[PDB]
Amino acid sequence: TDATIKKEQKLIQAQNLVREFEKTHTVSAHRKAQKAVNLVSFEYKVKKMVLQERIDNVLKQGLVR
Amino acid sequence: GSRSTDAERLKHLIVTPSGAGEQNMIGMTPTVIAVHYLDETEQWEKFGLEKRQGALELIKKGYTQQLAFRQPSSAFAAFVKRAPSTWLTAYVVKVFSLAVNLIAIDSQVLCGAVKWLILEKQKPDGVFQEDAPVIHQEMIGGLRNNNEKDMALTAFVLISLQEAKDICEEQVNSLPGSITKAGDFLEANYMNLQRSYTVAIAGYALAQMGRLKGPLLNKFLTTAKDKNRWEDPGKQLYNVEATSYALLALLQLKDFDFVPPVVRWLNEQRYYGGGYGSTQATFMVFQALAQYQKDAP
Repeated sequence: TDATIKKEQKLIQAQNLVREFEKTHTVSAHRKAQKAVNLVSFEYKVKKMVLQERIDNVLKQGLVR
Repeated sequence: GSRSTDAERLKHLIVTPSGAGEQNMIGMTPTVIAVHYLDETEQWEKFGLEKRQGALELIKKGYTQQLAFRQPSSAFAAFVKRAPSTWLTAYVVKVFSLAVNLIAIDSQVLCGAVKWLILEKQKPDGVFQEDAPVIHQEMIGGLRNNNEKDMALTAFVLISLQEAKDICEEQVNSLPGSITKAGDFLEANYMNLQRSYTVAIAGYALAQMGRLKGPLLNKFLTTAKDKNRWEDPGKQLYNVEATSYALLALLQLKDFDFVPPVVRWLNEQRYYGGGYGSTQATFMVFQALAQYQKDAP
């Protein structure tokens, strides 16, 4: 069940970095947030989609450096 | 550091993927790696930040089209009823692993392929076997050679497994032991190697697991010609590919004393990828140089 903690942490990491992509719109941040999201377990299949969808949206807005 | 390879030399790498199971990956390779390389060396402002989104769409498009070739087993082949290729399934693993930074990539797709290779295609001694060679033999680079095939292929598949490890750790239980059994086979046979290409590729595989040392490291390093390249009589392209694997191994070793003549030889090849038969050289040279630009003091 350290494996519950891992999965829980991947989720926070992804939440945190996606929130931060939304803040800077950089290629650097995009890369962090996209990997983080792809790392989240199908266990959270739902919040994974919402974060991915959130990423795609920052991409629609456009990147800046 | 050395100067980054100029973005302008890379424009032609932004390519539509088309064709079937294999050729869709031939199309996906250059754009995947060109975005990887440009992102790392930060050339997007001075080249076209907005062309990046266009490349991202093309990559998304290759990924998507590639899923139309995913078999029930999680393996890949040119066509859904073709017997699945060990090399191709491992190569899709390699490319998608690098694309996790770029687009939505489904773990179950990627780890599913990983799991299938381990479960279906690994021998008890740790060798990986190809039971259904790809149609596009020009796309497998220096593996097309017939000698030292179990070592070249095993190192190739092992490299994919090592690049999928972070992504697949929690869902593929078999992965760490599969990595070790493959390492074991490579280590036991490394000293008998004759081909520079196999030495470079198995050397990168071994180094990633800290197994390239002692007499094996000495073998690796002294196979270089003039301390700057790994080459065999054959096509130049296999040598740019082998030298790029060897540079990744050096980087893994943090042997930054050996690195700069190897980077200078590659840069002086003016090899900008793309074209018939270029898949492995294109992916590997830009993976290697991006790693170099990321790592080297």
